[PDB]
Amino acid sequence: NYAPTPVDRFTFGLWTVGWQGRDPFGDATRRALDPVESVRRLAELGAHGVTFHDDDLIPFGSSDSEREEHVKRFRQALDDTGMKVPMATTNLFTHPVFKDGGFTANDRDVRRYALRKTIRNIDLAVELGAETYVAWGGREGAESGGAKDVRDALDRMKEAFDLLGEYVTSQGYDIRFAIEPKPNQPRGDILLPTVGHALAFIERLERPELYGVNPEVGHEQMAGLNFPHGIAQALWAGKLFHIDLNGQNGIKYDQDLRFGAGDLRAAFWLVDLLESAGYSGPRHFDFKPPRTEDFDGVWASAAGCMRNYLILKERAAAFRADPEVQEALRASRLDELARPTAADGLQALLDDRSAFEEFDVDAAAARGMAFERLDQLAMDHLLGARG
Amino acid sequence: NYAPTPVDRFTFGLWTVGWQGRDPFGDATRRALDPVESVRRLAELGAHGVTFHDDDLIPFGSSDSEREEHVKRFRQALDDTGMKVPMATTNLFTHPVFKDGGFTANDRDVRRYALRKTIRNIDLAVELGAETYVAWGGREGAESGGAKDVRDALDRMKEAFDLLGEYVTSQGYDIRFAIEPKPNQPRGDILLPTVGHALAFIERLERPELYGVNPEVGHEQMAGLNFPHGIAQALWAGKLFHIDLNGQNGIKYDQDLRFGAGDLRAAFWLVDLLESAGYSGPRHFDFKPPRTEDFDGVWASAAGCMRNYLILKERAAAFRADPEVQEALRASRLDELARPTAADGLQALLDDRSAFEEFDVDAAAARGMAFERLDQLAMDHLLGARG
Amino acid sequence: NYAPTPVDRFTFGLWTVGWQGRDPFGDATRRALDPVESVRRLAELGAHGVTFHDDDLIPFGSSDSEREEHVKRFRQALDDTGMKVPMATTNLFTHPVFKDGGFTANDRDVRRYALRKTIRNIDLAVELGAETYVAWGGREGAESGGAKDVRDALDRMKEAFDLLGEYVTSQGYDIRFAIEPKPNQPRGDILLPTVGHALAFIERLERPELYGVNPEVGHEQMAGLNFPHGIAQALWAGKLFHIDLNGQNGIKYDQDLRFGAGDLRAAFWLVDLLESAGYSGPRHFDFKPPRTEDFDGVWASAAGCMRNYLILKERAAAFRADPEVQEALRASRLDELARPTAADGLQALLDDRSAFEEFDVDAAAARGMAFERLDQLAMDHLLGARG
Amino acid sequence: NYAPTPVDRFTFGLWTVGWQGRDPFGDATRRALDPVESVRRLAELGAHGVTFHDDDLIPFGSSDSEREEHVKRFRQALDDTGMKVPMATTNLFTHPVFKDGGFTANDRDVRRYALRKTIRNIDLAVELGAETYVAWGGREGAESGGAKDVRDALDRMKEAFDLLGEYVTSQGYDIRFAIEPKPNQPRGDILLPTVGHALAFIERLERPELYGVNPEVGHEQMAGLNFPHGIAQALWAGKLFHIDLNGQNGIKYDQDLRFGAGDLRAAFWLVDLLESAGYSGPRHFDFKPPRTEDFDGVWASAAGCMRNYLILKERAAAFRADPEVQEALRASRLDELARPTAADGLQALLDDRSAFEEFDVDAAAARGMAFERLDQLAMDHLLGARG
Ligand SMILES: [Mg+2]
Ligand SMILES: [Mg+2]
Ligand SMILES: [Mg+2]
Ligand SMILES: [Mg+2]
Ligand SMILES: [Mn+2]
Ligand SMILES: [Mn+2]
Ligand SMILES: [Mn+2]
Ligand SMILES: [Mn+2]
Ligand SMILES: [Mn+2]
Ligand SMILES: [Mn+2]
Ligand SMILES: [Mn+2]
Ligand SMILES: [Mn+2]
Ligand code: NA
Ligand code: NA
Ligand code: NA
Ligand code: NA
Ligand code: NA
Ligand code: NA
Ligand code: NA
Ligand code: NA
Repeated sequence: NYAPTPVDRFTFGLWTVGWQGRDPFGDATRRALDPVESVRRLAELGAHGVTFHDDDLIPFGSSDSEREEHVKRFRQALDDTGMKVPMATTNLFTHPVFKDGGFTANDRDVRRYALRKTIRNIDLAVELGAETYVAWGGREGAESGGAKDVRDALDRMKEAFDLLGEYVTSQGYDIRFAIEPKPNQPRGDILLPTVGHALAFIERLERPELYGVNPEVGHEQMAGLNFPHGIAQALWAGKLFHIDLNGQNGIKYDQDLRFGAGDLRAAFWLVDLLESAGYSGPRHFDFKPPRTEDFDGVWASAAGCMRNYLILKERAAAFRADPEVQEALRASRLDELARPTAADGLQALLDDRSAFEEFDVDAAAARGMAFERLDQLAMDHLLGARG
Repeated sequence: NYAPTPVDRFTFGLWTVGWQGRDPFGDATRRALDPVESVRRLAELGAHGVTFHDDDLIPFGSSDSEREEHVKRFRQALDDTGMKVPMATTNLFTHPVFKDGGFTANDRDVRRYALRKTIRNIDLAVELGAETYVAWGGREGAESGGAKDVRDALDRMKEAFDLLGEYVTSQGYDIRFAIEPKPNQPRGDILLPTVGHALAFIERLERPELYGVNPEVGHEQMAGLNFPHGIAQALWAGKLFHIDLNGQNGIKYDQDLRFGAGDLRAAFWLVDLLESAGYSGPRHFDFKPPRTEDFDGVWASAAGCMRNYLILKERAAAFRADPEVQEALRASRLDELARPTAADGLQALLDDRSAFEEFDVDAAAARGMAFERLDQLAMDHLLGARG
Repeated sequence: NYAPTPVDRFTFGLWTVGWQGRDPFGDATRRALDPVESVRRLAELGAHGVTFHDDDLIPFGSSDSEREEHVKRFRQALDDTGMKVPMATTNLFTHPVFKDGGFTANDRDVRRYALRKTIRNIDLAVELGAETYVAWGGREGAESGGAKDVRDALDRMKEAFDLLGEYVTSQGYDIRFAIEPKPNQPRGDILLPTVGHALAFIERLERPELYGVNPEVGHEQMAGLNFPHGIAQALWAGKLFHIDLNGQNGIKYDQDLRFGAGDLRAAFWLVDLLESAGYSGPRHFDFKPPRTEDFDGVWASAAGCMRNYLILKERAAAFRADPEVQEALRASRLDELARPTAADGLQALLDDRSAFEEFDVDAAAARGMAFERLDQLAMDHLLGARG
Repeated sequence: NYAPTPVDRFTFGLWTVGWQGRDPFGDATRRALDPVESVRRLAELGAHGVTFHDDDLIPFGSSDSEREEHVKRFRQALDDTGMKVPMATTNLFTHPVFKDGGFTANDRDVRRYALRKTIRNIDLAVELGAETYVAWGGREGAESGGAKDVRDALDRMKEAFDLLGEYVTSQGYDIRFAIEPKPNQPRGDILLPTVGHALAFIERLERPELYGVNPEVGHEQMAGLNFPHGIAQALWAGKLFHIDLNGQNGIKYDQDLRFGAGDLRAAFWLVDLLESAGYSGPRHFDFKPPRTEDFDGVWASAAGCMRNYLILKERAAAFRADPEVQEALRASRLDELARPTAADGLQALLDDRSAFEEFDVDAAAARGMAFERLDQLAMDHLLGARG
């Protein structure tokens, strides 16, 4: 049951199942995986594709002949399996040179190098067929107030993304960018900490149509926010270019639990929203099998990401299709929420005594919203307990 | 020492010093204050002005003769004291009719009434001289996932603010709007939960130049965010039309402590940023004297809001003026952060071997940022401990 | 399906379904309920019993004849329905006299009054058959550091609970006390903020056997803690005398959502633990139907508390009974965790080369824990998706 | 000014200034330090002593001759500088064998090895003069509910600490243990997550007098708790055997900022409490110079830990010594809080009409607490702004 197919567009970062288990307090618990073995194992589970940072595919500092051989082996694995590469990204956070940032490092020489490292990998991404190029600026930010002038850093962050936009336009590439917010970790505070801040920043870029967001479930939950609500705002803005799926238990260090773990009802409402809205992009998992696990547990945890998406898809579809839920949605006036407040226009609203002098505020206030019965129908559908 | 003057543009909501102390668990501990007495007492402390919700000034449901008399008494108090009214707002949260929202209530009749209540008070705000009209949509949101379709709610929230924009344009008013984000409370999740989400939403309004943000210190801290960073993004966007100053101890219910309480170093870095950026708007306090206090404690807590701003202003100015701090800012390359990454342009950056093949990443990585000595100079200046 | 019976020992506070909907920002949305109507409606849903604060049953300041009549009507309702009253408590938080606390108010006269108000209601609790007397010290704490010397407050808090212990011993009552922790709200920080702090405090009382804890799901989650883990420590200590069940979405104001809402997998693991441990006390709901609801939504939300407990009970029992889960528990060495580390004793452990010189740390480190497959079996059982 | 002396008992872990900067996302930014160089540099700053995990001093897997030489060099450095070693601890978290715990690993063989590794280092600690042996069980806990039966884990955790108690009694050692709580990280939830849970657990050990707590500022703040309040409960219980000082910005990953950073007013109230209570133990820093820093920034950050303690000590002493603050403490009835509620005894309290029938609750409720003026005197003293 719930068996994924490439049809389902489930994708995984090489760094997810390949995470060796090093954490702030502990050494690696698993050996490194060859990307070829991750591609073949993920295909065997029913994944559609993988994604990569440059330095997951090509060891940092590789010669041009080494780079060619790493890419060649990876492409043979993709060809052998039918796996795709819909997204790629740059590692601008692991090497010590990026300790104060890539695009917003205080040192100008580092900002220029970060751009050249990104541009080299955009070319590779396009060669592998990627539609989206993610940027998670995990080193952009500060531990102390004097270290980082945030208006100057936003100027540098806009300059960088504008230059990347100029680059892909000049090359005629169709790729687009997706900025991934995170509120903190590894910096004490990270710039563009939420979906909202990233959406607002994009509006000030010179070619705003080339940029969207890549929200991650656990990152918005590290600020205690409602992830389905933030995805709804991204969809409303036409900017949900990609998404990272995982689980998180509230306001903690980024746990990257498998999808469906962490906040299970937020996972249900997220899948309901993605499917209702017809989101067509990859269902990408940015997760880490816990370092307690051996490789059988790695593949079990990856299989669980896809299984939980598919169970939640079934239950959310059954909820929306149930004539009792449709009745309850009408009882709670979800249909009215979708109607214009005043398609009659401002002067008609001003002249309408039923909106002011003749509005019976106490009779309106007496109407219950019936939200609790609606939510218990939703709980019963999620748990398969209708009856 | 630190004695406020109206010059300092310190303002207070009528609902702040007038808060009677009712909380989720407890009855009022203070009697209601007449707005005239709050205006006279605040002037005696050195405040510049007050602000109001409609229903703080005019009891809900007042007749037109009652409304005139309440306004007349209030204007006499303003005239008697020289106090100004730079900002006003609508109460779209206390009356039970607004339990599922004003502008985004599921019931259309409530959304139309919320607009008419707002428009009536915009006219009053303009008559009293206000430059800014705030909107804190504290009832816009949900406790459960099925209750509120957030894309439909954002459509209604845009329709409402567009109609308000049309209204003030049609009347030739110069007032502008400031949206106040909050992440939760009293709804389980509130729409536009952070400065970023509000800035992004404003970009999609039909007349975006008429709207900015009114960020509140404690609200961004209820999501664990860095308030000075969010104010920097609002300033970068040209949208800091007003601000609410108070204190908060992290991720809790909205405490509205006096300014300087809560996160004291974030208060220091906020004042440093406002003064360095030349913010010219009111320094408005949205705070609550704790319900443990009698009226002498109310006025002590209000005086403390202004005193702590002025102490922090002195210390931040001394920090920025100290030639040792200016040296440390250069040692940490804050001057380079303010320089363009690539004013030579994209082709020059691509052709520059010093940005890639000849960049010595290990020598760059070895350079310390000297951020800790800079931050200890900042701590010494805040505490008046230089030496 | 899932239909509660009094057999299930589900109980509700009068203040839960009776909450009129006043919140920090809004007036009441429902009229007050007569306790007699709440008793009859809850019985109709299949509840076992109710609980009360003194001032939920007897309006504050009632004459002795008024008190008798309120109690008489309530007892007739209990007799008419078979409902029980297993728990009662004191309101030491709503009246303004308790603004700095009851037992730990700085004013000694208030501390003495708080004790006399408690003792009067202990007598009533015993007359109504209650086995447990809860104390939630929601006003014990502070908004500022100088206001409350916490060592002196703990001395006063111990003196108070010791005097209550002396009182019930002297009267030959069998009732016991259950202290309810909460980390904050309505005070900026509350004393005894978690289950751990309350358990530790109890150990220093003069008659420690008379006191346990009354943990509440949402309160421990307001500190981001694992509620099932805290209940496990309370059970380990023999101190889980009562429990408050509800839902909460992380680090926020106390939301008191219906049980099963909020963190659904924590609700599953809580029910698994209570049932496995054979907890025999009431399954008490301390929740609030959201103020969006009319009275039909109040009773729907109360019915949902019991329904979600029963669904989770079924799924947790099926998980524990499944021979595949029992196999996975052995694969993850849960059986070894329950065995003594060194029943052979310290000298045997010191002399055992297999514990040190001959322990193969790399072979041990290579063993995976298989926790992810175990957790996905748990997810499949919760969602009714086995297959 | 504020120059530390060994008199001040400031101590540092070898792992603090020696932290090489590896974090969940980034490689080391500094080379490893020889413990001899850390001892000499810390002495040059005015530190009193250092502390160590076994594997900070002796590389894991060292031969007995290697172990002797590492210890010999370290002792020469201590002798050359007058530095002391008041505390030591075991690393039961870095090596992969401890991925599910040391004392509460599900695998029994790992639990026995963890005890033997601890006992070997207790002997070394005693040889170096340590008075306290800390245990931070950072791997004790779980990411999923089925993985760890917490009652069984607490049985194993008690068995382990009982065996350690038996060991030091049998050897006639005077050392005592201090358990360090942390709520999460690196496990999804850690057992004994707060000071309260650790204090409660200690009460159930067979020799409770041998164990106290080692609270860390940032760990309690990762649960949003008030660290000075938790230290007050530990002092009240007679269990503050050691303390870890650092800074933290709220509910995040463990940041280990230098002391005084993070929540500055909580640092003030902590120092006020330690000094007022006469705490006589080490003022130990468990902190990390940010990985942005080179070694000059490491020593600047360590110097700042001690400087901020000494500035806060001066300001807290001035606050307590100020006759205006003493007056305000009396105005807020802190003197009454320290008096018994009912030294006249229970029967006298029951018979006292001034505690019930004749208590004027409205006159009591009208009395303000004057806490805001007291707190602004505290703010003025912290900032050196009196006047
Ligand atoms: Mg629609
Ligand atoms: Mg500049
Ligand atoms: Mg057992
Ligand atoms: Mg004393
Ligand atoms: Mn993540
Ligand atoms: Mn991601
Ligand atoms: Mn607020
Ligand atoms: Mn505000
Ligand atoms: Mn509660
Ligand atoms: Mn409760
Ligand atoms: Mn730490
Ligand atoms: Mn520590
Ligand atoms: Na700039
Ligand atoms: Na979209
Ligand atoms: Na719509
Ligand atoms: Na601006
Ligand atoms: Na005392
Ligand atoms: Na128990
Ligand atoms: Na056991
Ligand atoms: Na102590």
